[PDB]
Amino acid sequence: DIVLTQSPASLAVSLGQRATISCRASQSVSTSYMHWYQQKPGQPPRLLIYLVSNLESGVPSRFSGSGSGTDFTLNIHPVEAEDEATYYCQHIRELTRSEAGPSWLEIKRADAAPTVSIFPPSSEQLTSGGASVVCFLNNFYPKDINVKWKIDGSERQNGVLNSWTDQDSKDSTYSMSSTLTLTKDEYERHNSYTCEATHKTSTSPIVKSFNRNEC
Amino acid sequence: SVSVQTHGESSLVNKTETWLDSTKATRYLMKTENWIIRNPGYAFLAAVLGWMLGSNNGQRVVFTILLLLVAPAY
Amino acid sequence: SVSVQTHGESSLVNKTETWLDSTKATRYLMKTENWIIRNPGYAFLAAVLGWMLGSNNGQRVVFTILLLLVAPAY
Amino acid sequence: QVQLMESGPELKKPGETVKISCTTSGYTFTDYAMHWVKQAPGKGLEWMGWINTATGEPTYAYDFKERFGFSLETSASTAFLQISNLKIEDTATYFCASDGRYWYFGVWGAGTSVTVSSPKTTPPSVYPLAPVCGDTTGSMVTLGCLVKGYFPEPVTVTWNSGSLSSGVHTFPAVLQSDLYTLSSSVTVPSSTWPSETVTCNVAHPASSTKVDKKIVPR
Amino acid sequence: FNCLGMGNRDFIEGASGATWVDLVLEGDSCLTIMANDKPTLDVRMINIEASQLAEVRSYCYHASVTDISTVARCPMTGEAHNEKRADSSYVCKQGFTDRGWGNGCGLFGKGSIDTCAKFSCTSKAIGRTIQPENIKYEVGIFVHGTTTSENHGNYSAQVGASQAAKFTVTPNAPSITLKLGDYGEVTLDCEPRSGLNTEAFYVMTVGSKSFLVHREWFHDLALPWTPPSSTAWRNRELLMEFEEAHATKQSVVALGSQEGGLHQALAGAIVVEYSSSVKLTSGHLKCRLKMDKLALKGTTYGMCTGKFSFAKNPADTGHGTVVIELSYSGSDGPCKIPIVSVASLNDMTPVGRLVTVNPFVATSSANSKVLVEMEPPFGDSYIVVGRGDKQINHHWHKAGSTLGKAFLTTLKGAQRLAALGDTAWDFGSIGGVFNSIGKAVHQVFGGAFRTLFGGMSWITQGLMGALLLWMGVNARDRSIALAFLATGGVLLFLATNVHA
Amino acid sequence: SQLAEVRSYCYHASVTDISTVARCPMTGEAHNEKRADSSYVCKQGFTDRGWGNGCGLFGKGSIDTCAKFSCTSKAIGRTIQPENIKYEVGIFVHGTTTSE
Repeated sequence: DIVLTQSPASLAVSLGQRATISCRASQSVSTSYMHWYQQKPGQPPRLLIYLVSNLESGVPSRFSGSGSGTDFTLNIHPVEAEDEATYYCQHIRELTRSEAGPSWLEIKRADAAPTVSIFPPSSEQLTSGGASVVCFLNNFYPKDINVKWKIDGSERQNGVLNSWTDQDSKDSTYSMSSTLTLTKDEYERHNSYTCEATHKTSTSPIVKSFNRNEC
Repeated sequence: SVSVQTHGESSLVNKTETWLDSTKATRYLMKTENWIIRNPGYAFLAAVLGWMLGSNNGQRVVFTILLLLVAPAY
Repeated sequence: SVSVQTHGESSLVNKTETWLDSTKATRYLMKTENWIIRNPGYAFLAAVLGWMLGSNNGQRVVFTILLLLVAPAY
Repeated sequence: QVQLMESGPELKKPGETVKISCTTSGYTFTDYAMHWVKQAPGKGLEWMGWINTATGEPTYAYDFKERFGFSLETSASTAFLQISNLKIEDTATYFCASDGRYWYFGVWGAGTSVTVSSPKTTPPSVYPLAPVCGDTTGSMVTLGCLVKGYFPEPVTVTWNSGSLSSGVHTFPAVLQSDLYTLSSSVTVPSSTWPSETVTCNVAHPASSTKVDKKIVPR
Repeated sequence: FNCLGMGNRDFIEGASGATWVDLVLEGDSCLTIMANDKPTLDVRMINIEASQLAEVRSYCYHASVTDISTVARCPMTGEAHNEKRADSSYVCKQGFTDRGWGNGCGLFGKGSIDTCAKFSCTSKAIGRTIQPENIKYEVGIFVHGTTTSENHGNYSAQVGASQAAKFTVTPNAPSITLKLGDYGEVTLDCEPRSGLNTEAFYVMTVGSKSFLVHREWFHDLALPWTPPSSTAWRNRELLMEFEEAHATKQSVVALGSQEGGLHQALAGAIVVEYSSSVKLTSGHLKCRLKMDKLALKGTTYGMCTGKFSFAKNPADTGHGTVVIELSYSGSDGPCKIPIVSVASLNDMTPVGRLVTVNPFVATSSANSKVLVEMEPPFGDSYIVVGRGDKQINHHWHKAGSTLGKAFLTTLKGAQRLAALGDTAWDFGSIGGVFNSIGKAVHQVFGGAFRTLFGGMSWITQGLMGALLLWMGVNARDRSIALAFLATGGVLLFLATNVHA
Repeated sequence: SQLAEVRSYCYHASVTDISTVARCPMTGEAHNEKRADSSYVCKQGFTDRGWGNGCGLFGKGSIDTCAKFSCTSKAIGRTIQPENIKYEVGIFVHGTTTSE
């Protein structure tokens, strides 16, 4: 009966700056009965705030928040690299118990342009009958990015496999790998292969191109 | 407090539908009946006190029916 | 309703400061005293009924002091 | 210490049944209910329900009813999540919790990732990827390794037995005909290739295939 | 966990004769056991814990009116039906609108209307039901050894000395055996299920806080309530009202938040907090203390050969005993601390008894603080620490002489009889015969009589008792006490017990 | 027409800034600095003391518990002036009329 949503869904902020999450609960006067969960992708979360005023055991004192009824908040003044995770929340009073559309912490840094490398399919894959043209976009920030596979100057959205990581542990940037899969006969009937990468850093798409007739 | 000592009843002019009218009949009885059902063991010995004293018959019930109404909410 | 039929008293274990304790002594008396001050003219003829019947002296007050407590909030 | 362990990653097919186990420690089992929470493939956490443990009573969230179940074993402190008529949309990670009632819980379960798909266990296609002239930018030659069509997860993709992790980015894999395709790119300076050996080592113990492919110049 | 500085500290006089004893304890009160060969013990409840609580139902105290809809009809049409009666979310009620030829109808004097308003709950309370096995009890137990002002009020410090212990008794494991180390082991057999009555009441949550309410009164609450699962409620028309009907206009108005009325409905309710596990303040539990393996070591010691000092100045515990803390500057330790409680200085015969038996120096380190408590006799006494000319003494006087103390046992004994029900005779420990039949006579007297008319509130049973005292005035020979039976005691007592 | 404001009533309140200044037994009254402002609701009291908590004496204590008062909701009354009272009195005479 109650709808929950957490905002901003993605927040890029440097460590040490306060992050106050604007939130709400649809079914009103929950009393407090609101929580906070931090979850890195591929892990279970961890309860941050209960009673809305109080931490669990393991969670350090940097986590806080306040609210009642509809609106609630998660206020972390000293955000940290250890705080990087997907923030979740969940409600009580009525049933069934449900969560909100989550919010990501992102540690802020300088906007980085991707390193784009487009590799022709191996001679081993051609002999296998297929051809997968891969395009690696490394160390770009922020996560907003786009890949476009231009074959002989024409964009093809078929066979496009986009594998990108999350925010890195070391440099805290994003890395993306795009893959254009074709058959060898379809690979040998098309000449120019390029993946243009547009990003908030570069006002123009980064164009890395190769032709089968070229080398 | 606000729970007791209600405005009811105005009893000045007032031919109309008041704030609470039909629920005014459920004020005492039902809450006192929920009390005597709460405490049935009292109700057994309650009416006994009426037949104890005075030997005047019909007014012995005047004790009970009045006294059984005293105990709820004092 | 929530106004009457209070939880009080638990009376199970409970040596502590409850939700309302010191105000429990002001529940009935003060509200019934505010009623008899509200209706003094009744209180004059109220205690008269005790001296009317039974001629048994001291138990005639048992009528009054009990009956004067009946009229407030029925 | 209170730590909730579950059955690990499970490989399933549509139409089968599964019982997902949650083993609890550090407390008496019947004393805490088990909150079950599903994590949707879109990384939404969808709450499945809580089982009254005493008394062994499951309480479903209405969307999860009648094809799912909550069962228990008291002595060894193992809570069970039973699922009937498996569906591909149920591929997800599942969780259990130690009940603190109306404030939820203080401890999260280890998690169970169920995979409902209809593939054959397959070794990956591991392709050394030769960079072209346009692939060499800023004194560095980027090299890459295509890992194509492997089931099941995971695969360990290293470079020269993991000796050079410098520019190595191992990217996730998604579903193609219930097979997984990922690519890994090592970033080394142009003086190191093809002067120094660079070989992507793809270890897929699920298919028992450790593949070594060195990129050669064109 | 210990009896140090607790609000209510009661003692236990060992008669020996048995190594087992059946005692009842409480969260606020701390029992203190003193026996031969057995050191001084502290037994108290930390709090009452409960693990799993089922959801019985909920109550919506605060509501709001949404989407007022009234379908007007002509007189003689009988019932009026609004299409909103299909959904249970809409609150519908019959009614009428007096009609002329001016408004909507061609007839006079009567009408029919169906007034529907969608129900919206702004705020709702939630209740809880307690399972017997889920109830836990954290019982602090402590034995008095060498202590300071720090370690004695400290738990983990006395755990290193094994002089304090905590544990959780449940119906699944009512018996727990814990070792005190150098002083031996004690066995505690409790009755977790029967300490309280698990099904006698519920736990009601009003707002953020939760509170205790009787479960028979819980269902008797008059206010819109809620089934466990989700949707359809009952008596939700009580928080809303109606008005006169002018043409199609009738205004359904909602009552305000009843949270205050719920707090008004709470009087004798105990404030209870919670985090993972609910912690109840006032405890009731029946435990069995087995001292068989608890004993006294160090029978071969001797007295300390050197000067003493006061680490803190003496004072009165208010419970009838006097505690002191001593910093022993002598290096001859470990040694048994010489000390006594005497009438006069010229009389070396000890009179007052040591609360903490066998004072002992922990280590040879000089200036080591030691906190030892003693019970002096009534009247002028002296606290003498040490023997020979290096003793340092203190004068004490206690006005609590057994005359008043006999009533402190008597009056509080009847107070121990009240509010503890039939378990009140568990202070008759190592009982039988008298103590057994004393509870047995009160058993059925507790299962009848006072519990039959029970539920009386304050002056209700108190005022009629004064009228029942008049029943003792009018009577006959051999019939005197018959009308006087329940009057004196068990009735006016508890009325005098709680004033206020 | 015109209604003067007699007074108001706060039915709904909330507790803010709970402050309790603890003191030793035999010290008599306890005084918290919040008794200066009328916004803070202060009350006397005591805390039974041992040697374990805060004091070197037993059985008694003194504390001053202050909490800032915050009114969530309040009712308001109004007093009626005699001249301000108006009466709209419909008067009608029956001539030729219709249902309209």
